[PDB]
Amino acid sequence: KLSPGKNAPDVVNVLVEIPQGSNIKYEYDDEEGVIKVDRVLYTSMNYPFNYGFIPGTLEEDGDPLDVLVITNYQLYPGSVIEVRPIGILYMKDEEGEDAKIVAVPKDKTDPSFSNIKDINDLPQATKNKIVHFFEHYKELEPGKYVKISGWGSATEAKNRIQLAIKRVS
Amino acid sequence: KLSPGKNAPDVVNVLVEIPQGSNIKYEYDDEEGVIKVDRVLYTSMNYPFNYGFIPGTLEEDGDPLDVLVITNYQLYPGSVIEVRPIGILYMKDEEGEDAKIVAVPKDKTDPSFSNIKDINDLPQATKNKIVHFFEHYKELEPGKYVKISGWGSATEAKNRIQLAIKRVS
Amino acid sequence: KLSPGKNAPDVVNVLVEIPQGSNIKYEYDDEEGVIKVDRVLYTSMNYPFNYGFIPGTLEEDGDPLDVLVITNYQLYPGSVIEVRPIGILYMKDEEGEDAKIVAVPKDKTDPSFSNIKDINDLPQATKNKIVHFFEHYKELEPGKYVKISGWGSATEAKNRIQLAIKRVS
Amino acid sequence: KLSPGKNAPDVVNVLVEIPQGSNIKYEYDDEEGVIKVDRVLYTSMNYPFNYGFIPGTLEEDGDPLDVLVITNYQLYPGSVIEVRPIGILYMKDEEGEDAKIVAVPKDKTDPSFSNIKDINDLPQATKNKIVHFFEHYKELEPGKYVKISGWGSATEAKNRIQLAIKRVS
Amino acid sequence: KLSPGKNAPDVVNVLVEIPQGSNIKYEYDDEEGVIKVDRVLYTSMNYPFNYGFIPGTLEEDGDPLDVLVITNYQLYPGSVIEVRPIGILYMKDEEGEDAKIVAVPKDKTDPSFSNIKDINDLPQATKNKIVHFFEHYKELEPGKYVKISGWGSATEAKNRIQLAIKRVS
Amino acid sequence: KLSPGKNAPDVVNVLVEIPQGSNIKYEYDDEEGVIKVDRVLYTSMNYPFNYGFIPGTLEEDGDPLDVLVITNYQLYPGSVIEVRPIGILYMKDEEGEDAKIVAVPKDKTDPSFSNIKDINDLPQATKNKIVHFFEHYKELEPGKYVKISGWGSATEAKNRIQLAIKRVS
Ligand SMILES: [Mg+2]
Ligand SMILES: [Mg+2]
Ligand SMILES: [Mg+2]
Ligand SMILES: [Mg+2]
Ligand SMILES: [Mg+2]
Ligand SMILES: [Mg+2]
Repeated sequence: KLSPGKNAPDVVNVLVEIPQGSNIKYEYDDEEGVIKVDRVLYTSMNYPFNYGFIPGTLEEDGDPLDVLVITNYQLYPGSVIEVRPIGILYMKDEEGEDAKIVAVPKDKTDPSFSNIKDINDLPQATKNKIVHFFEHYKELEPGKYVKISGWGSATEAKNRIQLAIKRVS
Repeated sequence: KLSPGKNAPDVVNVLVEIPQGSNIKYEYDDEEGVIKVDRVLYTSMNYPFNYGFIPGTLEEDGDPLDVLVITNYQLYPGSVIEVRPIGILYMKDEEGEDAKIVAVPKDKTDPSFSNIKDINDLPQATKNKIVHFFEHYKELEPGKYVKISGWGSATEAKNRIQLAIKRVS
Repeated sequence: KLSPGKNAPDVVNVLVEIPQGSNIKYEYDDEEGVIKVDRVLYTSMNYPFNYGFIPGTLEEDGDPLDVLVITNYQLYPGSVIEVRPIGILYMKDEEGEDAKIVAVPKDKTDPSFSNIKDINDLPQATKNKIVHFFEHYKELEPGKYVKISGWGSATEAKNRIQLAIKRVS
Repeated sequence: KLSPGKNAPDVVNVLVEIPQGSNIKYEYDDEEGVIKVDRVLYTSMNYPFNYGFIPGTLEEDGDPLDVLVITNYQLYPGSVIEVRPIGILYMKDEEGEDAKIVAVPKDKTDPSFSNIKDINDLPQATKNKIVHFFEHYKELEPGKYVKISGWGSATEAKNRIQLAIKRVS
Repeated sequence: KLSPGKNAPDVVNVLVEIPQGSNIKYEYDDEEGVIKVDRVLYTSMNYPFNYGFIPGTLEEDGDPLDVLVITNYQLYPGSVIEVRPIGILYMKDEEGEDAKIVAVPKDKTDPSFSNIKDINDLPQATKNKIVHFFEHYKELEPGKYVKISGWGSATEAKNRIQLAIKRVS
Repeated sequence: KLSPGKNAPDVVNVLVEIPQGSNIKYEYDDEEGVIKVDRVLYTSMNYPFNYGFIPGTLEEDGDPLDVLVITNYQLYPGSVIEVRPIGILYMKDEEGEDAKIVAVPKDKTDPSFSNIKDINDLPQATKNKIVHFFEHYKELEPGKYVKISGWGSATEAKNRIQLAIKRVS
C-alpha cells in the first residue's frame, strides 16, 4: 500500500520504525502489519537518528533498503516521511555485507537541512557518533558484530536506491 | 472503517493526527492508510490542541471537517476520541474559506471538561492563543496565510457537523 | 491477522494498548481496527505496567486474555511484544470474575528480566503496588469496583493461556 | 532569603518542591539548603498539582504553610512562582490536623486561570481527584493515613495565610 | 560567585534560565538567589534555544548581557555552560534598544557545533525562526513589542562582551 | 553544608549530578556552587544510572567518592538521595586507578529495591550494560579510555566509604 515515491531516487518515502533517541529496536512486520518489539538494546546506547526503510525496494539480502533519517526531533513509529538521500554507509556484520542510506528530510518538509546536500556536509563528530553506534550497540548480543567499511556520496546512494527499486519493479 | 458516531452531532468521533504540543504537522492519508509527515512547522510554535478530523464527513472544500480537541494532555496520532462540540472557528486562508470545530472530550471520557459547554466557557486567554496560533504558524511558508473571521456557538457547530455528515451520508 | 505465538504458552504475543506510566485508558477496537480512548482515569493514578491482550484467545467473559507486561520502559500503543508469563492475578469486579496474566519480556527481547521466572520473584513492594492500583483506579467511577482474590504461579498462568487459545482454536 | 510576597495574602510566593505529575516526594531542606528525596510513592499515583510551601510562614504544626499549585504544566523543583489562593483543604492524618492552601498562578503569570477565582470554580471531577489522591497515596506506608475534612473558600485561605505570616513576622 | 570566564570573550560562561523548547519564561533572581517564573508565554510558541545571561557583565540597560545558546537539547534552568559567541542580534522593544549574543557550546563541550564559527554558518531557516520568534512571542502582551534591527558577526559579539565585562570589572 | 550521613557507611547521602538516561555530563562545582555542563557525550550512549558523589568524602585521587545510584526513574541534578551501597566497581582510565560505589535507594525511600542487597543480586545483563558503558562512552574523546578491573561486594564498598570519610574527618 506504500511506494518508494514518485520522485525516487531524488526524494523517497521512509516508513519510520525506530524514533530517534530510542533504545528499543522496533521492527515493522509487513505480514502481520504491525510494529513489533524486536529487542531492547542490551547496551546503554540509543539510535542517533530515526531509523526505517524505503517501502517497495529490495536488496540482495532479501530485505528492503534501510535509511538513517537525520533530524533533531523524533517521529512516530509507523509514520512516513519524505527524505533526500545524502549518502550511504557500507558495513559488514555477522550476516555479511550491508549498506544503509543516510538522508535528511526533503526541503519543504524541513528547510533547516537544506544546506546538507551530501555526506561531507555532516560534521565529523556526527559521522563518528553514527559509526561508533553501529559498531557497539550489538556487542553484548551473543555472536553478533558490525564493522563499518566506509561512506558513499549522495550520487552513490541514489544509484543503490534505483537498483533496489528495479529489483522489485 | 470509521464513522462520525452514533450520537452525532452531540458527540462525534475524532481521529487524531497532531498531538497537542506538537510542532510537526502530521496528516492522515486515507489512501495509503498511514500517518504522513506533511511538514515541520517553519515557525517556533506548537499546536495548542490535539488536531484531527471527523471521519465520514465532507465539507464544501472537499475535505472532512476538522476538529480542535482541547485537553491538557496529548493523544497518539491515529487514535480516536469521542468529543463534544462546543463551538466553531471561522477563518480564511490562501485557499479560501474554512471552518474548524472546537471540542472537548465527552463527559464520560474526561469529566473535568464538563463545565465547558460552549465557546464562551473558554478563558479569553485561551481563545487569543488559538487565534494567534492560526494567524502566525504558516507565516514563514511562501504564499500561505490565515485570517480569523470569528467564533460560533455550540449549536452552530452541531449544524455544520450535521451538513458535513449528510453530504457524505 | 495476529496470533498468540508459535511457542504459546511459554512465550506469547501481546498487543500493547496502554503504555506504562499512562493515565489514559486506551482500548484496541478489532472491529474499526483502531486504538480508541475509552476514558481518562478519574483518579490520579497511572498504569504500573504495559497493558494489553494476547490476540487469538478467548476467556469465559467473551474477551481475549489480558496481560500485565512488566518492564521499566513504555511501549507504543498498538505494538506487539513477546512475553514470558510468570504468573496470574485473580480478581472480581462489578461484572464478575476475572484473571489477568502477569509477564515480563521474553529473554532475547530483554535479558534483564531473565532472573524473574515466577510471580514470587517480584519484590513484595511491586506486588502491593499492582494490587493497590487495581483496587483504587476505578473507585471514582460510579458503580465500578475491583477486589483482588490472589496470585497464581507461572504454571497456572500457562494453563489459562492454553485454554484461552483452545476456546478460539 | 525568601519572603511570602509584598502582596500577601492576595498573591504569595510558593517555592515548588514537587513538580506536577511526579511520583517522587521531594522535600526542601532549609538547613542544608537542598532539595532532598524523601521517598518514592509506594502507590502507583502521582501529584495532581505542583506542590510546595509559602516561605516565611509558620503553622501550629511548626511547619510552613503548604500550597497545591494548580496548572497544566510542571515547574522545576526549587523554583518560585506567584500564586493566587483560591481555597483551602482541611484534613487529618496520623500526626493530627492539617490545612493546605489551593492556588492558581497569578493572572499576569498565566491569564488562562483568571476565571478560577474560588474553590467552587474548580470542576467537581478535579476536586474528587485531589481528595482521592490525599486519601490513598500514603496507604501502603505503615501507620500513615489521611482523611479529608472539607474545603474552604478563598477568603478563608487568605486568612490562614495572614496568621501563618504573623506567627513568623 | 560566578564570573564570565577566564577565556572571555572567546569562550564565556552562560547561566541557563530558559531551557530550549520551553514556553515558560524563567528568570534568575540574583537577590533572592532563585529561578522565578516570570510568566507563561501568552502565545503558543516556545524558545528555539537555551536562554540565559553571562554572569559578571553589565549593559547600558543596567542588565547583564543575554545569550541565545543554540543546541539540539535542553539544559537545566540554573546550570552553567561554556559557549563560543558566533554572533549578535540587534533589536528594539517597548523599552528601547537591545542586543543579544548568539552562541554555540564550546568545542570540547560539544564538537558537533565546531563547523559553526559565525552567524552566517547558521541555516537561513534557523535565523528566520529566531527572528520570527522574538517578533511574535510577546504580541499578546499589552503594550509590549519587539522589532529586529539586524545581525552582527562573531567579532562584533566578542567586542560587546568585552565592554559588558569592563563596565563591571 | 552537606555530610555523608549519620548512618554512613550503611546508608549515605548522594548528591545527584547526572540524571539517569541523560547523555549530558553535568558536574557539580563546589566552588561556584553550581551544576556545570562539562560536555555532551560524543557517543550515542546515556547514563544507565543516576550519577553523583558522596559529599564529605575524599579519595586518593583528590576527589570525593562517586556513586552509581540504580533506580528505574531519574532524579533532578543537584538533589540529594539516601542510598544503600551494594557494591563497588574497580577501573582504570587515562588518569590511573579509580573506584565507584554502586548503590540502590535506601529501603524507606524505595522498598522495591529491598531484595537487592549485594552486587550479585543484580542481573548479569545489567552488570554487562554498566561495564560496557564505562568502556565505550569516552572512546571518541581524544586520549581518554577506561578499562574495568572488576567488582567488589557490599562489605568492600562500605569500607571504601569509611576510609573516604576518615580522610576528610
Ligand atoms: Mg541490509
Ligand atoms: Mg476546511
Ligand atoms: Mg477477563
Ligand atoms: Mg501543615
Ligand atoms: Mg540588553
Ligand atoms: Mg575517583
